[PDB]
Amino acid sequence: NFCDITITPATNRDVNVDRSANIDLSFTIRQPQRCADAGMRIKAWGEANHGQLLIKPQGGNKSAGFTLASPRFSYIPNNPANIMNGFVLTNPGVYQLGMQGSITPAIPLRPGLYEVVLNAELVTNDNKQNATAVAKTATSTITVV
Repeated sequence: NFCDITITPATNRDVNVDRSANIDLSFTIRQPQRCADAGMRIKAWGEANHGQLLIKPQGGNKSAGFTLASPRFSYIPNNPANIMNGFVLTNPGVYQLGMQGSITPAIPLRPGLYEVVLNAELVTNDNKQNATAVAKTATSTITVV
């Protein structure tokens, strides 16, 4: 009932973009309100060098992908935590990870379609090691021309 999980609409682009300019794309991972309040931590991760969020060519490697300029992380202010266990997590009482990146002029556009994936999971209730419960997935193709 009181659990919300979502990787938000800033996923995917329109038809095509040939601009080398700031195209800010704000992605989000939401976790169960009641489970967070139950003493459980939120899990969210992406594809960056630190597994946070990354835009990389479809069929390509994340190490060849393009960095999100300056990724920012927003959340529900209350009980935070350190980025460990292979992902970003807060303390119980919080269920939010807003990962907003920007495909910037820092990369000259020309490669084919990009893929952006965000993953979600609830830990601590199930197990608190690294990966154990329901991992959600959302991948979006960004058309760069």
